[PDB]
Amino acid sequence: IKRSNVFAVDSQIPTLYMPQYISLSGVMTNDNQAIASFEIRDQYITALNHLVLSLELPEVKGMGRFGYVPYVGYKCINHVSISSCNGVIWEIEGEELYNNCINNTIALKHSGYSSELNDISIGLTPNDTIKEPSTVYVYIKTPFDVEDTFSSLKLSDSKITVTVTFNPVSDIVIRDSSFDFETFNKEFVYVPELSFIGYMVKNVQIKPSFIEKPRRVIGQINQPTATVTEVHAATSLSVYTKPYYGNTDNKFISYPGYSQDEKDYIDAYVSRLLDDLVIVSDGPPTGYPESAEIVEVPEDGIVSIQDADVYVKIDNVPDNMSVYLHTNLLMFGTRKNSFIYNISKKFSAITGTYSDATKRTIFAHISHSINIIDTSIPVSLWTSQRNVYNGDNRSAESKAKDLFINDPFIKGIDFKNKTDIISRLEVRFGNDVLYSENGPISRIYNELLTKSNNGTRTLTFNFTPKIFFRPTTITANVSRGKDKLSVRVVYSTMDVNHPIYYVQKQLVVVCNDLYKVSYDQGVSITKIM
Amino acid sequence: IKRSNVFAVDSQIPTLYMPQYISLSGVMTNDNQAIASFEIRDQYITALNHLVLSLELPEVKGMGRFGYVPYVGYKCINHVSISSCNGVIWEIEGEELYNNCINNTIALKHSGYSSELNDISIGLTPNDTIKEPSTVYVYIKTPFDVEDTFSSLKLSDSKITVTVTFNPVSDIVIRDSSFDFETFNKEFVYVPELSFIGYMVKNVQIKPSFIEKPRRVIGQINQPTATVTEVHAATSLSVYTKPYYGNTDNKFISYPGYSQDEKDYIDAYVSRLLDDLVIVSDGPPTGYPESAEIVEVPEDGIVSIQDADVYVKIDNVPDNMSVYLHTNLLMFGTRKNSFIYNISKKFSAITGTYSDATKRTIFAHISHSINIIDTSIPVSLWTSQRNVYNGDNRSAESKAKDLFINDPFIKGIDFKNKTDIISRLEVRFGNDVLYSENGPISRIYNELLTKSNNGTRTLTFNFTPKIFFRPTTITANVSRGKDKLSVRVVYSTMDVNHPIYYVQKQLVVVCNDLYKVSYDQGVSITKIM
Amino acid sequence: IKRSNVFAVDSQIPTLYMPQYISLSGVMTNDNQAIASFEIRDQYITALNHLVLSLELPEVKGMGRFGYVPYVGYKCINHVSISSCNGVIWEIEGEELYNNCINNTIALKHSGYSSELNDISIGLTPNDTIKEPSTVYVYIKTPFDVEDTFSSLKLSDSKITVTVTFNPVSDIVIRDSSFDFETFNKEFVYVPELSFIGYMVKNVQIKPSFIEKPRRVIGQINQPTATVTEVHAATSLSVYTKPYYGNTDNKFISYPGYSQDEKDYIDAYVSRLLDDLVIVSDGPPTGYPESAEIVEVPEDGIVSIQDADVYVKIDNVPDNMSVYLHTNLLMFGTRKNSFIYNISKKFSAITGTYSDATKRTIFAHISHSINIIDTSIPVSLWTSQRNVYNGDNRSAESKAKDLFINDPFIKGIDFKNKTDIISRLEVRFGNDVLYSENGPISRIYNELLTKSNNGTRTLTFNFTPKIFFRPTTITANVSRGKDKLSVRVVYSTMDVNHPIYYVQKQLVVVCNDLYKVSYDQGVSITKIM
Repeated sequence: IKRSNVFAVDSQIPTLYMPQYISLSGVMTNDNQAIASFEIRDQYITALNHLVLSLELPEVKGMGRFGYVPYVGYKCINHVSISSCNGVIWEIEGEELYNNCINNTIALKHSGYSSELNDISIGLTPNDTIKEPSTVYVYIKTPFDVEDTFSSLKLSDSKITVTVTFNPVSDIVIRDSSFDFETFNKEFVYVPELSFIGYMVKNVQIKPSFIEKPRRVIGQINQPTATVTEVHAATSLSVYTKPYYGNTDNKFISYPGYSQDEKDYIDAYVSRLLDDLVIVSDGPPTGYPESAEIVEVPEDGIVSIQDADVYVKIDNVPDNMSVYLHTNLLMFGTRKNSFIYNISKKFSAITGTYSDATKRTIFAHISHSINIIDTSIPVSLWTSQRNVYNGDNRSAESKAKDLFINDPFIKGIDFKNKTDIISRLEVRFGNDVLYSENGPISRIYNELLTKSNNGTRTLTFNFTPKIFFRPTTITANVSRGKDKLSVRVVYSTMDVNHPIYYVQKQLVVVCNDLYKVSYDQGVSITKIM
Repeated sequence: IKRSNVFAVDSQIPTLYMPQYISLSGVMTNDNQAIASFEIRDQYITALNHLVLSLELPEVKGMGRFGYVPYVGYKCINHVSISSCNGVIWEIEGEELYNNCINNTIALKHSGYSSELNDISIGLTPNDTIKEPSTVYVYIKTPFDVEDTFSSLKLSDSKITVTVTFNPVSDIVIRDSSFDFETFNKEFVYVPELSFIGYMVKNVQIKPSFIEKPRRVIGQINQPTATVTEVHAATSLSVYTKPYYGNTDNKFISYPGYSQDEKDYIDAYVSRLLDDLVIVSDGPPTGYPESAEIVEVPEDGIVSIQDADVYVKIDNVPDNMSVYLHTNLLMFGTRKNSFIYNISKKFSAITGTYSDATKRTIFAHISHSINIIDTSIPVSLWTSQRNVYNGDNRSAESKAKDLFINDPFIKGIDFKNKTDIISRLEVRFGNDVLYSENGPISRIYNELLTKSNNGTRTLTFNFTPKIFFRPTTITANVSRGKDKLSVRVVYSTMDVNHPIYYVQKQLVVVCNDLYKVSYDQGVSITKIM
Repeated sequence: IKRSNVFAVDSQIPTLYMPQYISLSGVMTNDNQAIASFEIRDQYITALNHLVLSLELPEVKGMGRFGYVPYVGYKCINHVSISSCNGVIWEIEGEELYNNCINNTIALKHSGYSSELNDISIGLTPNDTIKEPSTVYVYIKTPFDVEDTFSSLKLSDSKITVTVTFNPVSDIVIRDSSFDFETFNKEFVYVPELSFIGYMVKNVQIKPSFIEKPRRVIGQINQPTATVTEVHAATSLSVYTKPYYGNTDNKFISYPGYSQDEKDYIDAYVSRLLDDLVIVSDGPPTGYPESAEIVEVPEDGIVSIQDADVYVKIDNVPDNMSVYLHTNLLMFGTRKNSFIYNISKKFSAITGTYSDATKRTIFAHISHSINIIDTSIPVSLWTSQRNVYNGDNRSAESKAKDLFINDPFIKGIDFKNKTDIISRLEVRFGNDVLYSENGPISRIYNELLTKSNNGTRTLTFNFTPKIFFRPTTITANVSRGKDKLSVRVVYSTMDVNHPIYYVQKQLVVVCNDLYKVSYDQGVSITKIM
């Protein structure tokens, strides 16, 4: 019995090298999209990987409510490209980069995720500081990071250029109307610095490698189809939907800030609704539109709103004041005398205590049925032409606290991507059906295999180890016409009298193509056919 | 100096294959245990792994309090078996499957763990919907998943059958007496679908492999011994205890629902006790049994309960009402005039405010010594024959809110498996002592080595990589009689006047046997001797 | 096309061995530092790894406030050494051991991290039990654990000695002045037990290996320099700063106990300040020093404190009482009529309700600007000679609740190591500059590469797999004088009128040297040159 020794190893002497952390400042150029270019030319840098982008956010002064989106560093990136003299080596969109890093909690934390950055801070005077200057770090994960020095990008005596395109500053900022965003936008400038790990290698022996480069296709607005052409060697395919808020002003009622659970979203929304829902006043409350229906709460504390009973009990109400309930705070309906969507009927029990000192109701326990979709409705959709009612019956004070939100990486139709609006998915390679499903079993598989919490519907064709094998791909057959991937979905049917029915959707299809990387005459890549 | 190249690899071309996600519907057969069978016969399916079971839970309508246990998908599974024409290939119990997946947070989340499923929802009218229809996904982790395609189950032109046995629906449901469980049970049916990843391989070269199959032995009620016979090649051995609630009605006072921390359990329990503990009333409170001792709280706010001082201060008590304290809410004792277990004496400070509108006391800060064992006591044990007192002096209203809980995967004597009731463990291989310990150092080691939070006392005999080596086992010596593993424990001594002393216990011993998998004449396994 | 089989393996038969868990009691010897020695001499133990130290903490009785620091098991360890007959094989400081385990959440949990151990418990009578006896487990991670049996420490027929030096018990205890620490210290004794996994190997074939041993250098108080000499083969270098609280009594105002988030620290601090900040009294509040400035809150609820407006609104104040605000609770300043640091001016809105029953103010919402540095100020620094004011104007009651905290593993100048006090870092190998940076990009890299949340500024020179290659090092050139590593930093500039400016700092430099491990004539190590 010849036995393999599992208590000792014969240590290999590795290639002689020395690593170094290297920072570079960029050249910035500019609706004038901001672009940073970083030039890497150094004869003693043989390979590199682990790119990190530094961004200095400035001091924010003035009046209004201002905050940064979570993961602001990732969300300010529109596009990243690595090139040489022979053309582009590897590139990615900001959405797909953020997708690839969504499971790296450390990287997400470094890119800007804290109370200081992401709470909605309030400025009271034109000289009040709303945010202090800060620095975020964006880990640009590339295929050259999977196996450390084995997968690194070798600079075969070539000059490597890294180009970063930035999103407009309105994408990364949550603000109210009181904040002077025009001035802020005129003054804001991205200040980037690029870091990487370089390797000074002694007598490097270079071999050709393989690289996967994502390619992204967005369908037209509300179409259930998208197609990616010229597919010859794909390792994976993923499909998801994005909301198109272009038909709105991008104003929402609430945003939970640094708290990012579904419960947190719902709590912020309910908190914003309670100030206009239950009113303690001397006589009929004033300052609400004519369409508002404010009723007094009887001695039994129960108000009926057409099949719905709301239980209101407030402590310490003065003897000259009564408790009032808003029975149609937000209303939606497409036909005049049919079903109505009423945000007031989603409450069952409201208790609290009136404060004589601050003249407010401090709410204690609330029983309600608000979900994430309601927190995700845009304010424009409550008052669209299709609504036969006056949708928004809130006070002017609460109307003034709505927030502009322009986050570019939102999936689905809600902030959490919690509702699945795809009820059937079909993929075709050429004309034949490659995959079909009704439930999200492919998303279950993507999450199980990548150990992620925010998976998408994904067909993965590669199950081999990463760089020590050539990746397994679905291969084209141009003779039989199998050279394109077509995706058709069936959207989940929503009620025509729910405002979320009118959020516009786009289908996104991402394809990972296989490329050969060769190192004769500098660095170059060729698409595998 | 010959140096190993650590900056380049020679990529191997792997076996030509194509993966595919495959779903199957089953054949259901039926105290009529429900059994689902899934048949896999497909000539182009060469291998498979990554089994996922889909379960559609129906709409739940009616009155009462209803909820699902956490991880309902895992808890509805009694047994899973994979077979071919030559017999069983691999099988497992539901408890051990859940044990093997306890460290996979993604899988646990997919099997049904959310507020919507696990809050105890309340139905008010016979047409109220308590739960909406939902789908859960149970990842059935098999030994064929450890190394992706290397460890996959090859179908040597054989038909593979997957059989799932389900637990009764009462195991996965938390309910009160007001819910119509008889009708619910008559109507509930499991609707399962089986998914796996199949591989269509071109010219597969098959080699024999090794597989570990768990074998489970449960000792008799309250015996400190269990033995597993016919042990010839075990890779690991684990020991834990389970509570036997068969001598009870399985009713408990509280359950925290979706919150699953120890603090959450304790908070739910204290919340259920406070409504009968402190009473604001006009005169001596009514509606309590004769054995209740309700005393008025003096001006200093301190009530003495035999060496115990409770500090009660309630704000806003009306002038016609007084504050009362329940001094023997739950009581236990075995001898008439000796030590008594009194749930009231476990409180030291109770403060709150009376609400005139809702006629309740809203409690603020509470100081207490309630632990997890108290939340884990069954209501039947408070009123057993051995209790010389009337144990339960609660109001009928609170008595009506007790929950039936029949969770099948509970370990220890509390819901969290927090108390260790094993004070000494001894394992014998044959007649010789193989292992001995007093503290839980083997559980510490199991958690450290498996990177788990819910480890058990485990002897692992294998420290070699998984599939690239033959596993290391403890080998039998039938000549010397070393062919069985005997386990004897010494239980921690509990006080005879604590009700948890009378919870019945079973010892569970799990043994992982090594099997050879061969592929001539289809798939077959043979026990290593 | 020769294809590598990725669906089958040729299983290797490994070395024949049998593992066993082994516990040992020690020999304890003793300002009399406690030292435990464990002797391992057993002919059938061929290798070992995975050391775990058991510690029994006793019952704590008496009066006062008492608690254990988080991770008490790690914090009681001063030094660990593994030796043979040829000298020390491997050793480490307690700080660096805890650093190496900071990312192992399971190990941190096992070493003592729970509400029961880490809440500040209160003893009321001299016989009250503050803490029950408990056992913690400290995983002593060694280089012999990285690759299981491949990296294990082989005992070439040698006797191995493990020696543990313990910190004084005052390092692991958080206490007030009311606790009798002199008696506690006279009675406390460490009771340790050592566990490891031993391997009984049949015909072991031993080969020489490599090991990295940390070496630690602490700079002098407040010097921005430190140097590690005799550096010939280092795999990594890390730099951080520690606070020196020797010029204080180590008393702080608050400690959050088991809650260990920055928000938790701030909340505990604000809670301790509110009792003296806002006072509901009949007339000017009494019991405060003469330097206190207590003003009555006007009808509009706004008090001005030199450019700062505090909004105070308390409900249910009796008609004979008024609301008062402490305008200089904690004050600091170095010049008589210049800038002042006033803890009262860091509040903007204070609301709450007075309780007539308990005669206290129960605070509801608070708006403030307290940060982690304020919670990290020592009480001695408020009343130093450099303060031209009476710094601490709190009541005697709150002064009596300050806690002694002597935690030995604190980094930076705050409890969370959140503020970076290093604005520039330079490393020199010999006289040449090896590395330079202004921001913490090296800490970003350390966290990204080690997947940690508490990284330090680190230069790592090794990117090769751990034990199957010889590690890559930065190599000395004694001819050119490159045989020492010098570190110089520039500290962040703090305001001279902030008390945190006067916390003393030490620079810590840790170097990982490469050693050869050989097994002829027992175990021995030699420093690589």
